[PDB]
Amino acid sequence: HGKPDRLEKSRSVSIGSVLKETVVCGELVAKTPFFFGAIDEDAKQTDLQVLLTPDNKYRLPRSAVRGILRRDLQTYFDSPCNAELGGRPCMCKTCRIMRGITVMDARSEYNAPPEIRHRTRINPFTGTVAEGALFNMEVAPEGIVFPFQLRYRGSEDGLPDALKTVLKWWAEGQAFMSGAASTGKGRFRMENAKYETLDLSDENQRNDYLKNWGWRDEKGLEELKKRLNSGLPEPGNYRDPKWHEINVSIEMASPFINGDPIRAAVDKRGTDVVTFVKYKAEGEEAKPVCAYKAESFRGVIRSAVARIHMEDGVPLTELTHSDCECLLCQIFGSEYEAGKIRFEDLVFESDPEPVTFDHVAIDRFTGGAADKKKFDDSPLPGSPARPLMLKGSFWIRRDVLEDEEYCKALGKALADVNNGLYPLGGKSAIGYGQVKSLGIKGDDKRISRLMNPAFDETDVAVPEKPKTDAEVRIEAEKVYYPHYFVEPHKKVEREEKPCGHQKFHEGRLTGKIRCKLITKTPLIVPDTSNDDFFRPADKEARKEKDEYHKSYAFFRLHKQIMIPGSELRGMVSSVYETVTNSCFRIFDETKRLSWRMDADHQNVLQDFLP
Amino acid sequence: GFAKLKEWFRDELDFIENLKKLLWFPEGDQAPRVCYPMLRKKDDPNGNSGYEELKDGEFKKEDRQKKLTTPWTPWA
Amino acid sequence: NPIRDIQDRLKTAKFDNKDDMMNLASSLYKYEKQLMDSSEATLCQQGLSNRPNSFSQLSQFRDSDIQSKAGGQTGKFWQNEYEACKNFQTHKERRETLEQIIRFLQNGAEEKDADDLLLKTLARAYFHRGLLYRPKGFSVPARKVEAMKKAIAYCEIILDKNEEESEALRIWLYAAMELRRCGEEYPENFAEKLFYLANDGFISELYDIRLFLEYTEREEDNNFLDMILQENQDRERLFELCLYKARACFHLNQLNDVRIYGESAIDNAPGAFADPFWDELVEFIRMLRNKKSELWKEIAIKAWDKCREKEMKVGNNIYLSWYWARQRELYDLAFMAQDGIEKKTRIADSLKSRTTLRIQELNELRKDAHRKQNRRLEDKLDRIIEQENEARDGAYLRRNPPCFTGGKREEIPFARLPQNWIAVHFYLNELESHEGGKGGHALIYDPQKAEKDQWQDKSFDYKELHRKFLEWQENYILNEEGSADFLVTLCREIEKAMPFLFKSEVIPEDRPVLWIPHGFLHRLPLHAEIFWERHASRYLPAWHLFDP
RNA sequence: UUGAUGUCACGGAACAGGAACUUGAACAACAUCGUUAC
Repeated sequence: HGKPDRLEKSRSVSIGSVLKETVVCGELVAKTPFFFGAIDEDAKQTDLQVLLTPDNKYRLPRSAVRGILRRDLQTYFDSPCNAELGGRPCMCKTCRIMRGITVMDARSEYNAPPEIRHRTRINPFTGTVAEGALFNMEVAPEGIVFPFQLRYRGSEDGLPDALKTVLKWWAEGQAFMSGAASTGKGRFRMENAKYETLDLSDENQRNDYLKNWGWRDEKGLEELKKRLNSGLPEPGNYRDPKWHEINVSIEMASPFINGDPIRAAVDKRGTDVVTFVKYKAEGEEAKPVCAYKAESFRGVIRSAVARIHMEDGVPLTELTHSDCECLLCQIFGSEYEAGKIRFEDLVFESDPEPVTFDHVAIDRFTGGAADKKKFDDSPLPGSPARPLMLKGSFWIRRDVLEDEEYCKALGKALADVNNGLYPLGGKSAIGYGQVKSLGIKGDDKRISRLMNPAFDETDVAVPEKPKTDAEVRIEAEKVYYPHYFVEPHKKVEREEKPCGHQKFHEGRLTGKIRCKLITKTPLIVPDTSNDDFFRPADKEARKEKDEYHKSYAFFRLHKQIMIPGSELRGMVSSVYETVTNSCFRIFDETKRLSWRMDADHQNVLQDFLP
Repeated sequence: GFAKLKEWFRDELDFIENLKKLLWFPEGDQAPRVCYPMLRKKDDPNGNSGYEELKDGEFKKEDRQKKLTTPWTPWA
Repeated sequence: NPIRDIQDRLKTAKFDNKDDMMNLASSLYKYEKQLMDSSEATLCQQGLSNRPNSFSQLSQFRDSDIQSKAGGQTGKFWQNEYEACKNFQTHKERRETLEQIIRFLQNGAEEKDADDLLLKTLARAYFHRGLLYRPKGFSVPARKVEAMKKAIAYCEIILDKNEEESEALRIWLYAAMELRRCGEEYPENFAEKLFYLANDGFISELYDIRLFLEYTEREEDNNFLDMILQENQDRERLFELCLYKARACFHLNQLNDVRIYGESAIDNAPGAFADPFWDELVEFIRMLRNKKSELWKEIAIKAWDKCREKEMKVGNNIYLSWYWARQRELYDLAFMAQDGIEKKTRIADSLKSRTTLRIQELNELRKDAHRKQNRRLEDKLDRIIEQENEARDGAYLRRNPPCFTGGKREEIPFARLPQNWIAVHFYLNELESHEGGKGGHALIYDPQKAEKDQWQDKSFDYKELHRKFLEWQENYILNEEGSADFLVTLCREIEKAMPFLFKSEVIPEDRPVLWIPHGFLHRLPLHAEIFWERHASRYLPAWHLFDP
């Protein structure tokens, strides 16, 4: 808490007879969902709350603005203060400015409930989520305005140089106020600035200032807002900000999904898994937009870095990162030191509506459906004709770009993401986010000089196909059957420790194969979104429920003939697990059978006593 | 890859012969008529001894899991 | 590997003894704890062999336990976990294991069915975590204080039902004795619990000798004073035992036996200044001084003589230090007790310009040396870092001090000055200026006068000069025309506070004077009555920087 | 519910670390129901 000193000294300082009070008014708008920690008790469902007003209005506290001003002033001068909460006042350059600044609060009148996000933690050995590692966090929307007033009472001719430079940084759009800045929380922008310098050194202006208690109340502020001059003062010594912004663009060809189970449980559509949407405030009402989260992109890039670098034998994914100095623990921060890269959300450059895709699970024995289960999903549609762009930006700081090894690590990771590995999104086993083209601009070719494609040149044609030998004796006038089960062997070669996705191993292979399919008999792959495709015109549409004659069509994505990846995965999986003599990978182990009994058999009906 | 299949199963690759017999495609001038039987014999104009004349005959209850494992066996 | 053990314990489970059931519960807990974090043993994807028998046994174990939830399972498992955590290597793994224990068993201690073993081991985990907190602000961190307070709260939860425990009472007293030396106040019930412990006796450790000595000095009893004198030698920490024996033999008036134990205790002091031994040494000296004894002079001088050799040489001209926050006090106590003037100015020169740094800048320097691919700065800074961070658990479990010597800095002799120069050394005492003493001293050396009186010592007050200097400094950076007469009143204060500089027998009339200042006298506005027109004045920060 | 001759608390950013991920061909042939007669 405290400890004031009570045996210090007594002094007497004369501070001249000049006094000037400068007012800077305006507003500041949110460009990203912000966060202000107010984690209170008696509510343990969500473990990261936000600060709200007793009538549920988002407020921006005074202490946060004051702390951010102190941090930016200690950034301008390249010397941090070493005060220790006691004794006589500090006489350095930063506190001597902070001793004459007055700010106010804000309310924003929006009063809509905040939105809850979820975060997990992925096991880098099996690829799935870890055990019991799941936590939520409620965030505030985007586009919320706050009024802004700042008074400086000093002895100089207007504001100092440091305050003019810091206000220029805040007008550029680099006012990183609060929150979890590592995942791209509140980044505000100061708009409509106005400034006015009073003169308390004379006698008439001092009396006119004392006559109205300053201009602190609301009527005094509405009277003062008619004597303000537009535009901020120009600084004398513009130093520089220390956060660079570099833009990213990603797009190739495939559908996209980013899971959200609670929205799937509430949504009107009713599908099993849907994508992620976010709201933005339009003054009073909110509007939804589909996006790619910031936590997911941060995790993907962190995993692409952590799987390459050796760190004396044991790779960076097998460490614990608690109290260590690693390469991943320096760029991406730890729980002892803050990070250095701030990611952001990614929007889709259009209004792509989601489609619906159905799937079923085919039994191995008696190949039919599973226990009558159809499961569907609602991804965003992307095709080789409509590539579904993704535009975004992320921030790094100055001393990371000046180094040589950090840019090397980031270039290696982004070159591995650009080539096709590390697919973004959800169900990548059936081709979601399949390929990429990652373009990064705004760093003066410091990182994007390792993301150049290099390839070899063998010119060797794939070795021919062999001629078969298994032949059958087929005659005429003898009608056959279409089923013919295949009796398997009795020994299955199991193993309890599979490889693990922790790194790229030594004697293993990684890459991709390009194929070429050709049909020899008519092919049917249906498009089950609507049933009355071949229905004639000029009649009734359909009643609420009848049993008509269903009529499907062929599968199309953007008026373009395609075959999904699930079909090919299923057929190649069936042949592959028949060859190696594997288990019945999908089966219905329950559901006892039942048979009718015959009347001729009088030996079984001789002991069914009444 | 083939050598690995020689390490587990030594010389009992007799589920690969049937798999190669079931993926066979009619090369040419061969029209193997396949279809499913009818229920009775009085409801198909060909007279092919439907499902109720096979349960007491070739496809008996004891010889049924032998004529359903050989790859191309003639039903009728 | 952790799934075959469950089946090995499930094979011979007898469901009647309290050893096989405990082993089964331990195996289940270890498998679950292996799953909670993501280790390399998560790739094992097998199961149990005999399904129906194992299902019957596991359902009978989860069903024949709910009537016996007496806390016998989790308490013993976490007890053995902490017991394995105590005997570890370097502090990193000890810290991580302690925070994992604290995180896992903090929930099960908030109900009425709270075991004594569970609360005892939770309080011990809090107390042992409270010792491993690296400071970074020239002051003690608040998390250490609140770890001590939480340990006290849980040991009070236990001792509210019983009266004597002889295990939780010792944790309570350890936490109080740790709160005392962190600048805090004793808890309100210290005397009663100290009297409950003193009425049992039987010390068997090293902490309990300190608790008993505190009790006998609190109530003036001579019961345990002879029992703590027959302890065995050749233990793991000899110096602390010799210090305790000296403090004991002091209370029964055994002189010429306190000095020998003190001298044998000084010689084997640990190399780290964070060890909980130097603080007790300064407390012993402070207690010897204000009892109007005369024994404290020898101990203070010997402690300074063996404390100076703890520096670190990293190059050919510079040195490093440690900052243990009581060095000023020990140096002032060694200055107040030394009578020879040349020895007093040899004392005053060891407090001059040094490199007393803290942890964060040493970390910066280590990363700087690893930036320039150096190798003589990753084995000399490494010793400092991994030595002063390992001596935090010094009296709980610790072993011999793992360090080495510090070398010997060569001393420049006072006979290197020319015959015309006059040397002046300044020192600002703080211990005797906190009382009504006459502040600081000046030491004048004339190297061409008689040998029997070659040194003069003068004393003066320095509070009002400090106030005048502060007023001028505060008026200098907020004005430049209203800071004109503050300079002249500061110069008059200089001429008034130390009036012996304007004499004739000391500082003869026209000889060049060499000033060596200390403290806030380095920043005096002595630019141009004053001696900057008659005597040849020149500065020097310390006397070991005198080349010609 | 304060006490007077002495309050820099506008002297202090609730901040810092965690990929809603993994598994699934929109596919398909044999019956259903019980009693009659000596």
